[PDB]
Amino acid sequence: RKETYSSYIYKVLKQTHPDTGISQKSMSILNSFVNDIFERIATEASKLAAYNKKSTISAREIQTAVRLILPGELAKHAVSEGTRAVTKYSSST
Amino acid sequence: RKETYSSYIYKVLKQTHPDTGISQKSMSILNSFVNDIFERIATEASKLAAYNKKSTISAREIQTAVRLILPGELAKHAVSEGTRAVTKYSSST
Amino acid sequence: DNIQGITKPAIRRLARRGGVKRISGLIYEETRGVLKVFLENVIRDAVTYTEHAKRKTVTAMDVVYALKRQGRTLYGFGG
Amino acid sequence: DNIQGITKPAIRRLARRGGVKRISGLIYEETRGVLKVFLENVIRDAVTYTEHAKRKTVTAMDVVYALKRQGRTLYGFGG
Amino acid sequence: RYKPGTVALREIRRFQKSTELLIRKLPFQRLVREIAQDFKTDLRFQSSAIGALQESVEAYLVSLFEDTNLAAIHAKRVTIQKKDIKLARRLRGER
Amino acid sequence: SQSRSAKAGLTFPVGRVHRLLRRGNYAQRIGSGAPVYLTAVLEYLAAEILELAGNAARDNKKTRIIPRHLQLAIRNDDELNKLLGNVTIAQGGVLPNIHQNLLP
Amino acid sequence: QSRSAKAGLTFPVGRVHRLLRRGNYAQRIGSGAPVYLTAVLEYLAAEILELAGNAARDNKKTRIIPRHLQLAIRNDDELNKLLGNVTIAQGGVLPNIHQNLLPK
Amino acid sequence: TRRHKSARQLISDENKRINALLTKANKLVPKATYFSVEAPPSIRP
DNA sequence: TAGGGAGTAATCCCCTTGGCGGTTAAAACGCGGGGGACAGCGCGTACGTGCGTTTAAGCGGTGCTAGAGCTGTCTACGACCAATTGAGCGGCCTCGGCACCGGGATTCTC
DNA sequence: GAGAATCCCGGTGCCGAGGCCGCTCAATTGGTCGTAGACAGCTCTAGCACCGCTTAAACGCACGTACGCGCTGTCCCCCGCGTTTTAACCGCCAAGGGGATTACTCCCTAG
Repeated sequence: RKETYSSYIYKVLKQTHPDTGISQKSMSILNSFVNDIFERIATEASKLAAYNKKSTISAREIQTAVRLILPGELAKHAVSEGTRAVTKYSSST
Repeated sequence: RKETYSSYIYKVLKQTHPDTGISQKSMSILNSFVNDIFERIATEASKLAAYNKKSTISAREIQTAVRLILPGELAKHAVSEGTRAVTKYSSST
Repeated sequence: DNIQGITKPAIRRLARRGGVKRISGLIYEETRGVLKVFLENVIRDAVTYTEHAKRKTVTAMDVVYALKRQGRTLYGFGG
Repeated sequence: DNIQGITKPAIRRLARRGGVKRISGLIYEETRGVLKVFLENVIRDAVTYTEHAKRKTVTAMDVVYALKRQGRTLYGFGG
Repeated sequence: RYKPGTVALREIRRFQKSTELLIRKLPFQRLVREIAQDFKTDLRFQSSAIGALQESVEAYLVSLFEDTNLAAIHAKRVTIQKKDIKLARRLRGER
Repeated sequence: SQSRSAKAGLTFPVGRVHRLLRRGNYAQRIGSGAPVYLTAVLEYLAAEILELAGNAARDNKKTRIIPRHLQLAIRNDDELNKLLGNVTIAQGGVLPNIHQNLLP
Repeated sequence: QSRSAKAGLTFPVGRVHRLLRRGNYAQRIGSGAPVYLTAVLEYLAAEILELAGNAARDNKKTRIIPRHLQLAIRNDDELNKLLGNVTIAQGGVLPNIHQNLLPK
Repeated sequence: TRRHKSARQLISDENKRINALLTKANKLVPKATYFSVEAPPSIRP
């Protein structure tokens, strides 16, 4: 069960460019890019958790790490979309 | 409450150069140096053990780390010194 | 007079510590500019680091770990 | 004859992807030396990686970590 | 016929315009084996590892050619020289 | 019942990144908003890259996504190049740039 | 008797062992790693100490100053590109003069 | 000697005492407590 | 489910901020002037450009098998809890090496 | 040969460097045990060798011109120094802001 992100980026490509296909080398580009971003953001969040005598990683540390990693317009759009997703998930009532 | 490495480098300084004296800024810069070297070796061993399909940390991961991150002459000197120390420790069973 | 806190003998000394001999008479502004961008990068990272810590003064520990993030790590002021 | 086994018109092709019009006659052997020390610094790390892997075959993983660690990470072959 | 300098622009456009590899594969594989057997003898190699080495040295060399051409224009010239290469290597940081 | 990705309105998985965060030994305690925040950030980044790649692939008048289009989308954009100013690309090529005085 | 005295060193193997235990680098850590790490740290500390000493003797001072070990780490090449990306405290730059700046 | 007992936990122990009394009575009706006095939300937009 | 890290209020007191004002070395202005930037020029030589000869780059065919990869079994290593004692940190105190300081040797410079 | 301007040497004030002591909380010792790791065994992907063949490319070489490189005059723009202006440094007492630490209930997250 070798695990990869192929199906998910296949659909989010399919909701905006329906008549377009992906090559396998390109498929690997997006897979490696997603894994690299995940690794960078997660190790920065762990470093910031170890900053403050804190043994728990929560959403605030990842928000600070996103504001640290990304450039500014990407950062403000990422925290806007992530905050909307968190408020969608939390108000599941 | 504050943690440092004062007396051990003090007695190493006395047994090596018994007529020399250390400033506190010097005390601090080699504390920064030793913490940096500790952090580098330990994160290299952690990444190596995590991405080498293993769950523990042993002498092999750290000997790869001291062979790999720092230049070869003092690397093999430290490898010889640490293998001598670990054979001394394993001899006293 | 806001940016004019740093001055001609200061960057003359800094260029002399670069080992240069002859300077130009209007290398002033681009050095002032790169000065400004280096400080605003460093204290922007320091402000975010101290914002997450709920510490509304900027400490030395934050700026040395900001440099260690930036790859220009400092020794002696903690770490 | 393997150090100049890669050849000089190939070096011209790589240079004219790089956008340089005229090249000297004395730059071939120094680019060969730069290339040789670059692969030396890469497969030293790669052979330590495959030595610790209890393997004789150098795979794509060992080389891709070897250029990942030197700040030259490469996409696509890490799958 | 063409004046000297127009067909050079044509081929530099063609080389920047494409994406093919520019290094012969078998001399590179021989070079990799002969540069690896000193560290460890009787080694085995993966084909995509050779491809990774190929694309890494291609990217490194073309970036090196950018900043050595920048050294060439900086010295009010066109042809690169060896001191341009040494200046680019020094200003990059390595020795 | 139903997954947390549809609960938060996302297509990327949430339990998968929760698992990958769990035994990735970043910390021994992980909150509940951490995978949904990471999932939304990865959503936005993949969607932006796929938007620019599809625009470059259509710009080539060619119906698939080839890594030359990925290179064009990465280097044409300003802060995507800033985020990816370190990573070397597979089979991508080099953007066409000639310095001004070389033109006669 | 401490384990550092059992292995014949002056560095705190239990302290370095707990410092790598609560750092979440792994969930299970063997026993050869702390003695090996404390041996490597002892060798490197002894090395930088003896370069500091021999940089202190020629500069007519029996106290080590950060300037002296700045020249010690700028004069030895191995420590120079071991620590090329770091910068140190009020030690300045080692003196060098390039020849065309030298007149006559 | 007393604990500080700030204003946030006075509400907490008051409604926990009210809930304890109501659950005892279930196994009655309040008249005027601190939470029945509270104004309801408005019905106009 | 249930243990515990985190939220939260209080509270001690360290350190940072403001500001007298006095000093004085350091910055600002200005002005003579000379070594260097820089535009122009010209010998020539090294490398573009193009054509003939040569070489082993690429293919692809396939056999051999090395070892990468996977699985089951055994077991020996390391987390985990508990008792406990001295190593090692906070604080205090004498003193000597280097900071300072001034007279004069001495060695670059024009 | 004048003229500063560093280097040398003796004297002196001073403040952190090293040594010592109280004592805490962390290193060590010791036994349990689930389980990750060693390790033998086994399937078969894939890496190595290589026979021969078309030919693109590599190599070689001749011709010549844009260009590297030395020379040079000239405008001028920084260099060196004296004077004047200005604010940096320093002593330093003081108000209180705001972490450091402490106490403690509880929602939050591992299992």
